Amino acid sequence: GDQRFGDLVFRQLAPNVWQHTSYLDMGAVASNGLIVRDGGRVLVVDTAWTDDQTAQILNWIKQEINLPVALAVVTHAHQDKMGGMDALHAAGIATYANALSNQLAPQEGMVAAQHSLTFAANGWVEPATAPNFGPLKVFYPGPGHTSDNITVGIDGTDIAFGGCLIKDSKAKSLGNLGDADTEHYAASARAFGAAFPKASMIVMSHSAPDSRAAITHTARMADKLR
Ligand SMILES: [Au+]
Ligand SMILES: [Au+]
Ligand SMILES: [Au+]
Repeated sequence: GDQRFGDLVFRQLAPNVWQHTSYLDMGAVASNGLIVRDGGRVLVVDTAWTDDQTAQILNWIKQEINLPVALAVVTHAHQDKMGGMDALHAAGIATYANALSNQLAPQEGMVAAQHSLTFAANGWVEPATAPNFGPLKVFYPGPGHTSDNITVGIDGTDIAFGGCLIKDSKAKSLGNLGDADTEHYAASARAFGAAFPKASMIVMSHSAPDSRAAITHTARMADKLR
């Protein structure tokens, strides 16, 4: 079910949803994002690690979907999620991130997105800051992998994207905690689960999609950090 296109891998998850995967030698580390077809347009969640890889995402979209990319949202200011911002801006694609991601971007070595999302006290995106997001339902679960990490449900499907906050249920660790909030991580993981309570396919940055057990297993590992 995987399609190789250049050095990237694309996998269809639902009629209008694909997972994009790019690799960086750190051996090679995979990072996943999403592509969503919404009527006559395409929406992207996360860049690839690099500008060149992100340009290949746009090329794959042109070939396999052939609809314009209306916007991209990136889920925190680290290289695996935001390293390819320049390719999006070069193509004239409107980009969105948590306001905090944009504020942190220079210190993290990332190019800021063009637009900033803000959030209610319950974590839901303020809709005026998510214009024409279509099926993308953005939720800020609280600090976890980073203080700025956001998550995205795909309305009309069984899919929710946890980004780097959620690890699969076979994970032995919580990955890179160098920028993490170890106090609040567990509650943030549980908040993601409660925000998308009917999602059955959990997509994440560094594992293949998993069931909801990924959320609970992650939260229970994060319980041990306190
Ligand atoms: Au990260
Ligand atoms: Au950092
Ligand atoms: Au990551």
